[PDB]
Order: sequence, then C-alpha cells, then structure tokens
Amino acid sequence: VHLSGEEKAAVTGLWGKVKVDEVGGEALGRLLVVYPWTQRFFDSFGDLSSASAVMGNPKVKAHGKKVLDSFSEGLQHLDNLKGTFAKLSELHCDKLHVDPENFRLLGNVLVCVLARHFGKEFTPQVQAAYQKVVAGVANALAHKYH
Amino acid sequence: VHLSGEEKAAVTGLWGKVKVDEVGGEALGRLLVVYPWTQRFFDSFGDLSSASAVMGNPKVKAHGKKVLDSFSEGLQHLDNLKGTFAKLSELHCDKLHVDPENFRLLGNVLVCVLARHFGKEFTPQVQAAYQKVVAGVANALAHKYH
Amino acid sequence: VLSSTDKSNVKAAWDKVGGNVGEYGAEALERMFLSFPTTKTYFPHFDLAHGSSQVKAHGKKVGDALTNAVGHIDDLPGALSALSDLHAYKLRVDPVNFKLLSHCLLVTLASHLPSDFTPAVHASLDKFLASVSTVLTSKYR
Amino acid sequence: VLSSTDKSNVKAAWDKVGGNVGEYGAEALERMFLSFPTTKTYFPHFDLAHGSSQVKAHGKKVGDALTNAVGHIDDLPGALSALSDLHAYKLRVDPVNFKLLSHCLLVTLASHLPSDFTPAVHASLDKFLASVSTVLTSKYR
Ligand code: HEM
Ligand code: HEM
Ligand code: HEM
Ligand code: HEM
Repeated sequence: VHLSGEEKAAVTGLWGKVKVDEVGGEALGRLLVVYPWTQRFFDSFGDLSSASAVMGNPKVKAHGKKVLDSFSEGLQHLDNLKGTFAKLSELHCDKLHVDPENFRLLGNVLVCVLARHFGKEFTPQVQAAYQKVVAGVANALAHKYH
Repeated sequence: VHLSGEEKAAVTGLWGKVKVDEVGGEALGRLLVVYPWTQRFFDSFGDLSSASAVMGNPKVKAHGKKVLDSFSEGLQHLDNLKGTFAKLSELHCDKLHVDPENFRLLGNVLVCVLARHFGKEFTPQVQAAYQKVVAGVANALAHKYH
Repeated sequence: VLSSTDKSNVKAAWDKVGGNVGEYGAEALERMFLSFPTTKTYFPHFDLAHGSSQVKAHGKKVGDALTNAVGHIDDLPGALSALSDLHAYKLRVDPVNFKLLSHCLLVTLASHLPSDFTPAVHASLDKFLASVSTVLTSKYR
Repeated sequence: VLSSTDKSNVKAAWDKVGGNVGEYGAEALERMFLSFPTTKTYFPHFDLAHGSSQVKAHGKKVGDALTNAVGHIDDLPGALSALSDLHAYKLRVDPVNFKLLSHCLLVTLASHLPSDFTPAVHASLDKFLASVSTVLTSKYR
C-alpha cells in the first residue's frame, strides 16, 4: 500500500534516531521469549532455556542487527518491496521452512520495542505509519511461498 | 503453485461428481456454526442463533451455490488466478471488510464437506491436490488487500 | 495454562499500573482505531475523535474489567461469565480484533512503564490477555 | 469455555469411535504428512511410508491420550500435565502444526462417521481439540 507524504516523513524522522546496534537484538530476543516455539529455528545459537538465557545470548544479538539492516533497505524501496525481498523470500521458504505467521509476530514485537525506547514520542500517529511498513515487509517476504 | 499432471487429473475427476446445488450451501453453513463470529457478515439473511437455525436458512444455501461457481471458474484458470479473482478481491477488501484469515477457514470447511460426501474415495492423495487449490484461491482473494 | 509464576508476574505489573488503569484503557482504544481503521466499524454510534468523552468512559469500563480478572485469576471462566455472554452472543466480535486490542494494550504499557515491562513480564501478560480473549469469544451458557 | 453441552457432544462422538481410536490416529497422521510436507521435519527418525509400523504405533499413543482427555474433561490442565511438559519444553512444536493435525483428525472423523459428524458436534470437537492444543503448547511447571 501507499504511504502518504506525512506518513513517510514520520518514518524517516524516527528511524534516524534508532540505536542500530541495540533495537534489532532486543526485538529478536523478545520473539524467542514471548513465542517460545521460535527457539527451535535457532538451535545452533546455544542456551535458550529461560528468559535470562535468551536475553544474554551473543549470537541472538548479532543476528538481530542483520535483520534491522534488511528493514533499513526496505525503507528506501517502498514502491518495489517485492523485487527488493525476492531473494530472501526464496530462502525463508525453500531452505528455512518458516511459517509466514511468524513474520507478522516479529513485526509487532519490533513495534513494542520502538514503543519502549521512545515513550511519549511514539504517538498513535507514528505507530500507524510503522504498522503500514511492517505489514508491507511481511507480505513481501511471504510472496514466493505462493 | 503448480499442480502436477496427476494432481490436476484427481481434481477434475472428483469435481465432475459434485452435487452443485448441495455442497456449497453445507460449506457456508458449517462456517457459520463452527466459527460463530462469521454470522455478523450475513445479518440480512435472518435467524442464525442456533445450529438448527443456520442449517435450515434458505438464503445461506443460495449464496453457498454462488461461492461454489466461483471455485469452478478458478479451476479453469489455475495459472492465472490473480487476474481471474482481481475484481472479487477488491470487493471483499474495500466493501465487505472481511479479514483474510477467514478465506483459509472457508477452504478447510469445504475440504471437510468433500470428505463427508465422498468417504473412502477422498483419499490422502485426493485431499493433497485439493489443499493446493484452496490455498491458491485464498491467496488470490487476498492479493488486492496489500 | 497460566502458571503460578505467570500469576505472580501479572499481579506485579498491575501493582505498578496503580490508579492509572482507566487512562491506559482509553489510550489503547485510540491506538487501535487509528492504526487499524476497520475496527471503527464496531462503534458506529461513537464519536471517535481524540479526547472524546465516550472513549474516556469506555476505557474506564474495559480497565475495571481487567482488574477484576486479576483478582480472580484462579477461575477466569467463573469471573467473566457475564462479559463472555455479551461479546460472544450479542456483539459477535471477530477474534482478529482481540489480537489488535491486546497488541495496542502491550504498546501502551511498554510506552509508560519501560522499567517494569521486562521480556518475562511481557510473556506472562501476552498469555493473560490471550486467555481473557478466548473466554470472551467462547459460548458457554 | 467448554460448556456442559460441549462435554456431552464430545463424549457422544467418542462413544461412536468405539474400539477404533488407534486406526483413526494413524490415518490423521498420514493425511498430515502428504498434504503438508513441512510437518515431516519433526519426524526425521521415522519411516514415513504408507502402512509403516512406526506410524501405526504412534497413532495408537496419540489416540489413547485423547481418550484420557475425554475421561477427565472437567480438568484438562490436571490430566495433561506430563504431555504438555513434552510438547512445550522438549519438542518446541509451532502452534500452526497443531491446527494442521486437528484439521486432519476432523477430515478422518467426517470420512468414517458421516451420520454422527453433525454441524453442532463438528463445532464442539473443533473447540475440544483447540483446548487440548493450547494446553500442549503452554509452559506451566
Ligand atoms: C521481519 C522479517 C524478517 C527479515 C527481514 C529477515 C531477514 C533475514 C536475513 C537478512 C537473514 C540472513 C540471510 C543470509 O544469510 O543470506 C536471515 C536469516 C535467517 N532467518 Fe530471518 N528474517 C525475518 C523473519 C524471520 C523469522 C520470523 C524467523 C523464524 C521464526 C527467521 C528465521 C531465520 C533463520 C533461522 C535464519 C538463518 C540464521 C542462521 O543460521 O544464520 N527469520 N533473515
Ligand atoms: C472461498 C473464498 C470466497 C469466495 C470464492 C467468495 C465468493 C463470493 C462471490 C462470487 C460473491 C458475490 C459477488 C457479487 O455479488 O458481486 C460473494 C459475496 C459475499 N461474500 Fe464471499 N467469497 C469467499 C469468502 C468469503 C468469506 C470467508 C466471507 C465472510 C466471512 C465472505 C463474505 C461475503 C459477503 C458478506 C458477500 C455479500 C453477500 C450479500 O449480501 O449478497 N466471503 N462472495
Ligand atoms: C481485553 C478484551 C476486552 C475487554 C476486557 C472488554 C470489555 C468490555 C466491557 C467491560 C464492556 C462494557 C460492558 C457493560 O455494558 O457494562 C464492553 C463493551 C463493548 N465491547 Fe469490549 N472488551 C474487550 C474487547 C473488545 C474488542 C476487541 C472489541 C471490538 C473491536 C470490543 C467491542 C465492544 C463493543 C462494540 C462494546 C459496546 C460498547 C457500548 O456501547 O457500551 N470489545 N467491553
Ligand atoms: C492432539 C494433539 C497431539 C497429541 C494428543 C499428541 C500426543 C502425543 C503422545 C501421546 C506422544 C507420545 C508420548 C510418550 O512418549 O509416551 C507424542 C509424541 C510426539 N509428538 Fe505429539 N501429539 C499431538 C500433536 C503433535 C503435533 C502437531 C506434532 C508435530 C507436527 C507432534 C509431534 C510429536 C513428536 C515429534 C513426538 C515424539 C515421537 C516419538 O519419537 O515417540 N505432536 N505426542
């Protein structure tokens, strides 16, 4: 879907203030604690048996950064998300066997993390623009499953 | 996704034996009893307050037939489902406000109805081919939501 | 399904909410209406502008209902029997909408209580709201 | 959440299943593996060919567990505590897979019992399987 001129401005403004080395790791960690079955995809990362273990794991933090960088590329090609994510969609389907419902859950955890970091600045209006972005990314990652 | 030559043959064989005036009405009725919130979209159809009421309602039966006819057109254009369902996708999104999760539920209820009607003839192999068809239709109906 | 540990976590979060349950209820509703415009169709009889009196009053009702659930967390079907009657039999709300409101409640709590909203507490709260949601969309007269 | 009426319906269906619970368990598994090939990845240690001895044995275990649930339908968390430990803590099964197996169990019952599988009974069985699924994917030590 199309973002309006105002929605685009709000997204660009907040994203320039994000802690690039921090936000992605917290989002991936909360996915693994809140929705505990997601731990199975990351078995090679180590001990994930309690909330404290997941949130202290170095491999979880590093991969979270790579995920954030991918969101950042998406933000520069909002009218061609399918072409941008075509290769990654093939990977998550054909090789990793991730059910697409999990793409939606990760998007919403990211939104909860932006809320925790920005407080009063994460207004209903800023949240609304980000919901359009995370939905667009989820759909683009799912497109080669069909 | 592509159906194999064998999958296409199994779909064509069973569909020629379907009771056209019966199967669609039973599928729509079971949707309304098993998943009772779906009743809200059909308020103009009358009394839907108990299992017996839903399954005896004439407007539910008639609309179920129209749904079946749409599935029948889809079966003749399996490599161009998006173009075929483009108009209907716009309607269900822009005018009717139906959440796409419900398209999946209707597909699976239809499969349960085919099982009840065909018994031992609805083998694991026949079921597998029909799961590819109902997934393709659900995706095509959702495509203009994005 | 909710553990003894989950019950302790939920009660801890609610202690920190203090006297603010009504304010948080109203904010969660406002976030839902703007982000997900289709949810507005369940409230055609409301004025849905920011800071409306109708949204303030309703936010207080939703909040107070959640406080009663916490106080009776050992038997949720027993405590919520009347509210289930309303949401399941009369209003016929699609379960997808309960996911949207629950998410908006979590976003609100995260915004206001950043030091109390730990990953472990986030997990217990998501479970509690899912259990409440299931009770409210079930028919059990 | 399950009503008194739901409990009566589930017990009625199970009466009609009679001595065939193990056969229906195995058929439901076979339908799941063929229709939804990704589910095979939880059983890399099995021979998954039609009529295999391993699928027959496992079908009997799944079936017998459901019979115990019916007999203790007033307290499912109490009856299923050990099986939840296994599916939630050890196996870490994605909830989407419980939806696929439950659907395949309904397809199996519909195939074999067309006169007993009424819309009202279909509704009560879908609820019972959803409740069992929630218990098995929840952590409550
Ligand atoms: C927000 C949507 C997502 C984005 C943008 C994303 C992005 C990425 C990227 C860029 C990679 C590295 C690709 C490469 O090495 O070539 C990756 C790998 C991976 N992703 Fe995702 N991902 C998303 C959602 C998910 C979800 C929900 C799961 C599982 C529940 C998942 C599981 C994995 C796994 C297991 C790997 C491989 C990790 C490894 O072993 O190195 N992804 N993803
Ligand atoms: C299997 C996927 C579906 C197909 C192929 C389908 C097909 C159709 C067709 C052909 C029409 C008539 C279009 C017209 O009058 O121009 C229609 C109308 C309608 N559909 Fe669907 N539909 C599907 C799923 C659903 C679901 C899941 C719901 C709700 C939960 C729904 C709700 C409605 C409603 C409310 C109408 C208008 C009925 C009336 O008032 O006349 N549809 N659909
Ligand atoms: C945490 C979940 C929820 C709780 C605890 C809750 C609680 C309540 C309460 C306490 C009332 C007022 C009952 C009274 O008359 O005394 C109410 C009414 C209502 N609810 Fe909910 N609710 C929830 C979710 C939802 C959702 C997701 C929707 C739809 C998007 C919804 C739609 C409505 C509507 C339309 C009314 C009637 C409003 C009026 O005119 O008074 N509810 N709810
Ligand atoms: C109605 C829901 C289910 C029930 C009642 C059930 C029941 C059982 C039972 C009774 C066992 C054997 C326990 C023992 O060792 O004595 C078992 C094991 C197992 N289950 Fe389930 N199960 C269900 C759903 C699922 C699903 C959806 C999956 C994954 C797709 C799954 C995967 C497994 C696996 C991999 C084992 C270990 C098999 C072995 O090597 O023995 N289960 N289950």
